[PDB]
Amino acid sequence: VSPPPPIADEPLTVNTGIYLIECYSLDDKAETFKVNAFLSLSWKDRRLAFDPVRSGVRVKTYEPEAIWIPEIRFVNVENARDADVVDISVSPDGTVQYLERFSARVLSPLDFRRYPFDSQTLHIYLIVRSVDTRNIVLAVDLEKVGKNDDVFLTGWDIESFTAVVKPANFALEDRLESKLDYQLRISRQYFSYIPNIILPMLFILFISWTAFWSTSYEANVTLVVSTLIAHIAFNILVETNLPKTPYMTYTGAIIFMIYLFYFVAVIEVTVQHYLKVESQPARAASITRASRIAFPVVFLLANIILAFLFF
Amino acid sequence: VSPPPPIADEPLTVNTGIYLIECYSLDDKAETFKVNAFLSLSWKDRRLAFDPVRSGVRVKTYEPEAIWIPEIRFVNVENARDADVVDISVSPDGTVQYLERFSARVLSPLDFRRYPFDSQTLHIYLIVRSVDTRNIVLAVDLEKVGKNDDVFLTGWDIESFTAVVKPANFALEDRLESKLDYQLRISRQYFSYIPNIILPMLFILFISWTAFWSTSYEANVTLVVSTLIAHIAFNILVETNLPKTPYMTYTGAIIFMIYLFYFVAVIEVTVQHYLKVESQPARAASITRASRIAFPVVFLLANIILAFLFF
Amino acid sequence: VSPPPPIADEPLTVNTGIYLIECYSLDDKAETFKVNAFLSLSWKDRRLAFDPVRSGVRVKTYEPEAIWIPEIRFVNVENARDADVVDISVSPDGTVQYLERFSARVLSPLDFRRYPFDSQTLHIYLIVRSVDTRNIVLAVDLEKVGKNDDVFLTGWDIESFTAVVKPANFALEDRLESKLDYQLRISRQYFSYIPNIILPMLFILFISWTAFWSTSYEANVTLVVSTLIAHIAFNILVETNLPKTPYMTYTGAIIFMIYLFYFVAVIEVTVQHYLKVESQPARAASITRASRIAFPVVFLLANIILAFLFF
Amino acid sequence: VSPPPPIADEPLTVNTGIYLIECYSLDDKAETFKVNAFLSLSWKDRRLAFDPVRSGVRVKTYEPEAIWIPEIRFVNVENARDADVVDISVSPDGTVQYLERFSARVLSPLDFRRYPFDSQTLHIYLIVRSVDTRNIVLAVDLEKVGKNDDVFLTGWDIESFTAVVKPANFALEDRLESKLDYQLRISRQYFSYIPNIILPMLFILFISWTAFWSTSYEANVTLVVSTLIAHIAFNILVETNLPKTPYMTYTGAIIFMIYLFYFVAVIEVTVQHYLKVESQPARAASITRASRIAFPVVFLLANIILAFLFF
Amino acid sequence: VSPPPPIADEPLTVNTGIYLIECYSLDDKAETFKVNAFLSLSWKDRRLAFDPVRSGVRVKTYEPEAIWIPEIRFVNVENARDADVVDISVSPDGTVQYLERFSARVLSPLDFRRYPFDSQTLHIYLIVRSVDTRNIVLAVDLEKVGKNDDVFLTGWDIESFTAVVKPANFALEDRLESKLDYQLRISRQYFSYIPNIILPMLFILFISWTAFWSTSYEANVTLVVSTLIAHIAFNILVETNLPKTPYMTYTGAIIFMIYLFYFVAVIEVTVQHYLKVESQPARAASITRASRIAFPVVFLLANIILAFLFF
Ligand code: NA
Repeated sequence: VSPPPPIADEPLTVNTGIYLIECYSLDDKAETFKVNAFLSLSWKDRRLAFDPVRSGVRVKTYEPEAIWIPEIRFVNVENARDADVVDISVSPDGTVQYLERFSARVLSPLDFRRYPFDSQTLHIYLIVRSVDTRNIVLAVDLEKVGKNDDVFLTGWDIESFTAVVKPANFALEDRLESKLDYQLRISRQYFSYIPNIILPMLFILFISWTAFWSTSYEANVTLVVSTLIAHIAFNILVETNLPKTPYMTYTGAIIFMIYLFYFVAVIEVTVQHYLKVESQPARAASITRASRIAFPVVFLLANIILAFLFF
Repeated sequence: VSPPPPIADEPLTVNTGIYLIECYSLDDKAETFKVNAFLSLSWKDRRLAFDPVRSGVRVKTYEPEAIWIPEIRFVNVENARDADVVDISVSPDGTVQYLERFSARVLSPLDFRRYPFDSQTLHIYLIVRSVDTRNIVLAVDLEKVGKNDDVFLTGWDIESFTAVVKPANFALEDRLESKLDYQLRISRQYFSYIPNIILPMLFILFISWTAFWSTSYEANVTLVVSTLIAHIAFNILVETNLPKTPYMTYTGAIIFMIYLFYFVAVIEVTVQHYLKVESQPARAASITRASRIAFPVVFLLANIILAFLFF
Repeated sequence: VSPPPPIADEPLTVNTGIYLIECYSLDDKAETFKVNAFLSLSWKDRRLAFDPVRSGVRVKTYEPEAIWIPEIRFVNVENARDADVVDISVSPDGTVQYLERFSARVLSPLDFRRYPFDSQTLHIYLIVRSVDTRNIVLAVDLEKVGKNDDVFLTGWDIESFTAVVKPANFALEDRLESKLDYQLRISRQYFSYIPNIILPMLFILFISWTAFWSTSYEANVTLVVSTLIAHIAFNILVETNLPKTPYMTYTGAIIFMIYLFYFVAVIEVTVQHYLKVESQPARAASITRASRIAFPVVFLLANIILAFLFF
Repeated sequence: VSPPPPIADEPLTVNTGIYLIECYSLDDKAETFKVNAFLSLSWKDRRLAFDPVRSGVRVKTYEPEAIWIPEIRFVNVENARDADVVDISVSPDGTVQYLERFSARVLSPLDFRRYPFDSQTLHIYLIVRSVDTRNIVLAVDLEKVGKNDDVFLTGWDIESFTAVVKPANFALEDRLESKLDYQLRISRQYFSYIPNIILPMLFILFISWTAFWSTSYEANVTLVVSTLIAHIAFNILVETNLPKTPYMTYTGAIIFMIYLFYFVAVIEVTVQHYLKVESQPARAASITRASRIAFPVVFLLANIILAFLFF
Repeated sequence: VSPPPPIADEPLTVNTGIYLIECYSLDDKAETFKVNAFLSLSWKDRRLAFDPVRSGVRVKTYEPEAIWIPEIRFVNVENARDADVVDISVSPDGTVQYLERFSARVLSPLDFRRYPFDSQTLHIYLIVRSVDTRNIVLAVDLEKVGKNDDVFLTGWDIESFTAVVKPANFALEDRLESKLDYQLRISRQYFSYIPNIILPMLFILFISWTAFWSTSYEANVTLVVSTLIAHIAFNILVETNLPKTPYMTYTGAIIFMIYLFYFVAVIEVTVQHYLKVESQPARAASITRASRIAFPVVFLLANIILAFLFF
């Protein structure tokens, strides 16, 4: 088997169509997602053309090994795609209609800067290395690009599945390569984050600040320290569901900033006691009384500043 | 090999049948379950007709590669099917009796709204893409649809295994497709949740309320804060056995509501001390005396309201 | 290839031999165990018979594809058995001696009611679906059933490996099926449970009870609350090494009952302080003094009752 | 293909030799290790002999399927060997020189009695089942047995890789079997255990006892109970990196013995307070003054006794 | 198929080239990384030479099975090569241009001494075993060695991908072997370590030091102990993301040293109380006052010494 010769030198255009059957297993840490889909290919192989009058049949079916098929590969994949050829159909002019069912663990990086309120653009890259005889260019047949209505990605909202119609044609090891970009747009389902991490993390912080209505140093040490240990658990629980980013994340910023509120709360609690012992509970009172307004106002403003910077 | 030609203008009806051998590994987080089953197929291929007087035998056995077999695929599956052909048997009229033993990790979404008192409807979808020559329609032979009596799903009760007899016939990429729905109904075994999660969580919550019979602010802070940190452990332990749902769950609601009871108890405990110090233990007494009745009554009513809304 | 025709009506008896080479990876949560073993099969195929004086050789070797071999399958297996044919040997009368080396992750349910002092009966089920021409019945050749002396199952004691000699012959999808039961009896190695989970758990309970010799409410709260949280931590460590059973387990019973001892301890500790504050330390004294004897006696009796009910 | 006939009765001697390329993934819990190695085999097949004069070539290369190769299998392996034939070379007299590159997850039990100061002897067992025509005996060609200098096992020191030259010849299912033993000796790298588990543990114990110089009952509690819990988190961390042994381990012994020091230190702390309250701080003083010498002397002696018994 | 005969004595030079497509999954514990790449090979097989005048074509394409291909293998790999031949192209003089697309989990050891500020040199070793007829030597064609611009390794910075051009030629089991070294240089992205582990760990240590401004032994025990438990949680969280090194790491050093600061702070806190009780709060004051300056100065100096020794 050899590639179809050009009538004229014009390169072979392979019409590509992807149709997602099932979407699943999005790993934030590994920045991977698994997909179950149909891959449709179409090209002109005049060597396979036939007269529909004499041949009787208007369509001819073939086995993969029987005819020439372009080596279309996936760029960003981990597992060896579960390729199962479903159909090969030749028209009278020699237009091959290929369709295979595949599945692969795709490697698309994620941007966690606005996590868990982040949105992503997942990619599926199709590629074709041009052969010695003639060059191969990829094309998108938008008619065969889509996704099924049942398609769901657990804890995410599937917005779009589109294809960057103009392929990125480039040179590699002295040979032409045509790369295509299939983009799956998803937004995160941040609902479960609010009652499981955000609000409990806030309740522990507000419980910590009850130390500004207490004069008991012994009880204040308990109140601020306990809640701090409970904040360490929450910061750890969070960093385990995320990869080690070289940037600060929205949840990451808030969590880190809260460590400072605990640190300053411990300073206030210490000062109050030192002053009490130093027989000047008058200053101790005015510091504590200020902290009562300061801590919530600075926390409310700090969070506005963060949300402003992040969104 | 080519499909069996139609005497008439009718489509080929492929009679399906599934018989679950072993059911196992239901992953709540991934919304997957694994299954070990028999897949039985039957169609009429008149090209395979024989005379048992000449052929000698009354039934003829074949290898999968030897004869035409319809490309029946599973829609919602992760791993490639562990397909092992057990039997292919042709009758003199040309009725092929196919039977394969398979196993697959099926992707069926779960509804956790009433968890752990939830019930599910797991699905197995069979599909067949119609070929160029003639269309293919799926059918259910209820005689070969079932499950073995030993079939057990750890921590679940297997109610039914039925098949939506009318196949969903639809168009896809200019071709006819016949989809079938096999439904496995299961109810959760919530027994182990009561002494491991629910009762221990109520014990720690009731322990926290002993602070309504204590005047020791220092001991109260220990009681109310310690139990709250134990409650945080349960909230984390629970959310690890579940996926991040865009809705509130029954256990999720209760556990979140309990965070407010800890928050208000911390307020009461603070108030009591502030008033004690402010030399008015008279008001402090009446607040604590109310909180003794209030906390259990509001918790009892709140839970009735939740259970009402969820069931 | 076709099955061996019967001299008479009688079904073909296939002699089954199962022999364990290596036993490993028993998963309590998944109720699975992996096995490395030899599967020996023997049947009479008169079509393969030969004269030993004329053929010279007394025994003739064959390739699996060359001769007819009965489709013997495993019922309770997860991943397709790693079948490697070791030997096929035909005798002069036509007695085929088959031997394959396999490995599989077997699905046998476990009874955790007496955990970690439980014993199990693991099963390996062989099955054969009867063909159109003649029925197939399984048989146990006890001479080729066993296990190697090195065979060890980590954290378990291997008692027996026997076979239920009478096969369960039954109808399924209009065809005869002969099922065989290979039983591997194992008892748990509960030694490591005593100094790692049982004894540390009792020390924290007895430490909790030192509050019956303390009048310091603040120290008692710190005492009983600390140890309650350590017991929560053990209840969690235990439930992670076990599946969610719809029944109570021996360790499960004890651990749940202990929560009540902690709950009543907290009540006692509260009562003592309430009475102390109420200026009647006389009753407070008699309550703690009773609790001193009551708590250990009721715990000792309760455990006798549990052990009685469970064994 | 059939085995090489004997000139005489003599059994066929197959000369083995393993050469470890890469050693890795030693799982203590599963008692498995993975290996990447060369397997070299050599036997005399006179049917393959040739004259080096007329043939021209002094060596002839063959494909595995072309010539008879002895069924050499691994006994203690989990996943089917990644066998890749590298070379088959026949000499003029008919001496076949076989070499394959393999990789397997090997199952060799481990002895944790002296953990983490333990040493192991990992095994790789080669086996050959004798055929109907003639018996097969294994042999070690020490010239082709070894390991590469780069070979490293993470967290272990590779001492030796030797072979038990005399094969264990025995009967199994009426047939002769020749088993060979390849032994890989390794010693554990216990360095990381000292600053991460041993030393941090000794400190929470020394802190646990600063409660022998304090008369404050509350502080002692927190100080010895505190302190104690930290050692419950340390106990769980060690038992998660180890399987459930039916014997006591060195680290296991030490950790368990500390649970008694913590228990007796809580008794001492209770006694001191009871006596203080009972208005006899004179006895309370003499008990605590003794504790301060007793606890460290008994701990120092106890550890000597343990180390003596374990090494 | 047989190797290409030498014109002369000279050995066959195989020109290698690796091109990383996708780099991913770097496991610190397992010291492995996964790679998706192109492997290009080139050698002179004069048996395949042809005249470009009469043959018409410039280049001739071949199937892997049709022509002789050198057995190039990877040394340090865990996963079987996902070899997919993309192109085989013969020039008129007989220069074969081979190109395959592969993927493998590579085993390259990591040096954690400067962790998380460490840099690594990952290796990919190509090897070729010389055949009976003629020896094979590897060579680097630097033109086909590289990496794509999109290539990203999560939490790492990819510096270089170079090849040690001179192959390590050595003897093994009486045969010549040519080994090549492909080096991938990476530096760690330590950003996320600073607000998630380093800074929190320091806030808790400084919180512990507020006990040098407190006279409340009861409150001091809560402080130095609660913060010690937090420091255990951080040592645990850290040692779980790392393998058990036989050396001290930078983070490991700091963490261990901080234990001593907690231990000495507990001694100080004890001394202060003992002296207070011993009715000499004068010495207790001077110890506490020194400790105020001592602890931060000694910690600041100790860290300078560590950083000096480690970098
Ligand atoms: Na306390």
